[PDB]
Amino acid sequence: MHRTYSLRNSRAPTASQLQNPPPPPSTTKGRFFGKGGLAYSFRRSAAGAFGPELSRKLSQLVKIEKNVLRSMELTANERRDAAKQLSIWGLENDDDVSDITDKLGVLIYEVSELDDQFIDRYDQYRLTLKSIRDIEGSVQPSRDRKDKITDKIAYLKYKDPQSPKIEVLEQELVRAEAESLVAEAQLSNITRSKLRAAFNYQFDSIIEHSEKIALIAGYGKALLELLDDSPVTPGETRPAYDGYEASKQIIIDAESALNEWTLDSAQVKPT
Amino acid sequence: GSVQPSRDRKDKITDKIAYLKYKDPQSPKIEVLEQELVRAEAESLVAEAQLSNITRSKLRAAFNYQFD
Amino acid sequence: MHRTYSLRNSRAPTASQLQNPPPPPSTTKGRFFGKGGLAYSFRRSAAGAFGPELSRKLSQLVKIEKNVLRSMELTANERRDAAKQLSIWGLENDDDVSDITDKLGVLIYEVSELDDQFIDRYDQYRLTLKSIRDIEGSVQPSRDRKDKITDKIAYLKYKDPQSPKIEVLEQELVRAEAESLVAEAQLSNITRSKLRAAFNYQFDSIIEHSEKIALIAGYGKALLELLDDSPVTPGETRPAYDGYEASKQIIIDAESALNEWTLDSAQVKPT
Repeated sequence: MHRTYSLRNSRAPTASQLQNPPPPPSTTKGRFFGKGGLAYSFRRSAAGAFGPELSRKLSQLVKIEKNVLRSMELTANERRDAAKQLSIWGLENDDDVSDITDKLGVLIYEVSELDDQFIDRYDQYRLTLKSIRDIEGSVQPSRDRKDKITDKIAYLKYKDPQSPKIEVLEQELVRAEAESLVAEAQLSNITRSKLRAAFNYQFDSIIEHSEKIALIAGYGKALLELLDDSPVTPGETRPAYDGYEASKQIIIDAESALNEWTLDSAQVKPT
Repeated sequence: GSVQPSRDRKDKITDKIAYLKYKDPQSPKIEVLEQELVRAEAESLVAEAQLSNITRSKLRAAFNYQFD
Repeated sequence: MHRTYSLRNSRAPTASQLQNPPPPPSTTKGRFFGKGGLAYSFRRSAAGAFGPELSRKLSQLVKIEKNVLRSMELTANERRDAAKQLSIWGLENDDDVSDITDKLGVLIYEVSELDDQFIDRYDQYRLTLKSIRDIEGSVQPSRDRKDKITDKIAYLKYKDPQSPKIEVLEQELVRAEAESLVAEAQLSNITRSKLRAAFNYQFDSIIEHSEKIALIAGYGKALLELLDDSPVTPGETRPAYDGYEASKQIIIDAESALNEWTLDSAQVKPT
């Protein structure tokens, strides 16, 4: 988060924000529950009511992550349709305009397919989170039994300190305690391992997607440079278009670079 | 008789693990069930040890009292 | 109290009062019962009517202390809101003014959170007072029984000095007296211990809060020094503001000093 020490819900402008004023807030921000509907909210609340207490939060996280994946795939499909129909509109235009919008449509198609691949990786990470949820929520009943048996032992001791069940219940409490402390140890180990692996995978997918999208954007801007933005004076003829070969090579190079990209090929250097 | 259900749970869980492995060796429940089997086994072998100890002590004391 | 030997409800001016004339009395002193309402007064009176006689005063003290804590938390929340909305007003002003009022708002926010911490300590001290009230008010019925039994013994002796109940009642009076004198001894011991511990805790919290607030005030005055109070002549332009970094370091140092403060770090030296 970028907030400086102030009560303001506004952050100090960065270098990009200093370069130009930020655009006004989106006009599509309507008034609603802030999420669109209620069925997924009911699912989330059910995850927050019925599940075991100590696993309830992680089950809710898994459900919300599934919602995020659903929304991401839906918006990727919608972006694909938008690119297709944008190029459809650009078909009946100037030949230069038609070619430029067609190539932009292909680039957005690549962006959509890369989004789909990142979505598959994101679902793999979500499955890992589901696995850690499962193991930890199945290790919870050990401590549940420990708490129940210690409460029963306290109640029996208060009611009848000389009851014969005291010794056997004490052995059982010891046994659940040996079952439980070291189970906590194993749970911590597996939680650390699974969390580290899943988040490393997720961040590798994130950086790969970001770098591929950045390369696509750079190639698209270089190809936009090809577009002739010089206006033609009223009443004049249309100059001939000869950018088929240049955009031809540009899209060829974009595909070649996308094939060539590797995890080590990432040029992002954190400091 | 109260230490018996520990081995009962161990046998039930090992049967369930064998059945799950036969039905689906790649099922996600295999790992958690294996941890639970380990846990019941750590619960059970040393419980057998303690049971042997307490059985020896109680039997010796009771029979010494009876014979006296 | 600062009153000198005079009938005046006025005290000799101190060095601070000698430096400048005291401000006139507050204009918000309205006419009312002097406390605002009646429900808490009813609670206090109920504490002063229904409870055991010798514990009634301490129960009243606990109730009044709860009232004080309620008022303190309410005024801390109101001060927090005042700081927030003051900085809100200062948002639409000069950039120097905006920054200075924002940092002052953060400082008052720190004052409010320190007040909340002191309030928690004060409630711990109030709970200790409640504990001493409980033990002493539960030891009162021993002396109550002693007084009742001695009155009964006197009445029986007057009515029938040869009654057979005289001897058994005398043994019971002896027994309550052995129950009561040494109970007074134990009550004195526990009262001394609890009072000393609770008041030491309260005064430690008081001095910690005072020192932290004093450091905040000193840093705030040093930061007010940063403000450019030089007026600009009519019709002129606004000089550029460059105090972001200086206030940046000032608030950083204030936070560092607040972290560094310890009980032994207090620089107040009573003589």
